[PDB]
Amino acid sequence: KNIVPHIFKVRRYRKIATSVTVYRGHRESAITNKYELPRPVPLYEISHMDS
Amino acid sequence: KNIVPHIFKVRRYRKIATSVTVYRGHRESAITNKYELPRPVPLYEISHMDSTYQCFSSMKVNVNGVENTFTDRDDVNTTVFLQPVEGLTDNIQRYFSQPVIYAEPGRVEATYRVRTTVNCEIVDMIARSAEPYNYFVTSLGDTVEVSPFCYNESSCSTTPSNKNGLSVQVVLNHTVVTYSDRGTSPTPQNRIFVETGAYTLSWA
Repeated sequence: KNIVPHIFKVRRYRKIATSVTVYRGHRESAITNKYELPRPVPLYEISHMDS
Repeated sequence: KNIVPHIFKVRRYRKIATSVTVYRGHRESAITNKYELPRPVPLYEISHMDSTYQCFSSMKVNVNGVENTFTDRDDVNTTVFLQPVEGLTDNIQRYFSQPVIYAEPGRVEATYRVRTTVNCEIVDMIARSAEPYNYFVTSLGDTVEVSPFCYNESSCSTTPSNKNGLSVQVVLNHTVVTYSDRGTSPTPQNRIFVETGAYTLSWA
């Protein structure tokens, strides 16, 4: 009874949105990073981009 | 054929910078915590800090965008006494710089406060390696893909640090203070250091 797991390839698409908020006082660095919320790719629009 | 994994000890150094911004409305609490970026140590000054083991430089000035000092208004090369703290673990005598949360004034401000602090962290841990001894892991959970045996009648390490996203440094007669809590006078032995993306590992 073979036990080698089935293997294959896959392609994944992701959408990431992020912001930067660093100007505290006069000007600061890395004061507060945004939520960096990721989102799924658009249906058939990313496919058009994939096309 | 023996299967007991090779065991040894390791010492790690880290630099952490964090800020507290809580004065929302008039005065708020825990409005927004900073990124709390952990960073490696500058080796040379760190070695001097390691040699002192009771005086590590504060006010780290370092960032990918532009090196900026983050501290409680201190200087880059001035040192503070590391605090040997207790803990519930028989594998660590943790060593702290600035072991307290940032100032957090919480005064009457429109947006928030801007108080910030850094922290030099010196830790001792235990590392386990497999039979081939080409890579190993630490008790703290951090993983590294380098051979524990290197530059000791063996290849793959030298004094100049150069590797793919990694550093390979060997120091002869380094003579680590070997006791941060109570400075000692040990032998000047060799040692090897690696600077990671966020910290620095060290072992004999």
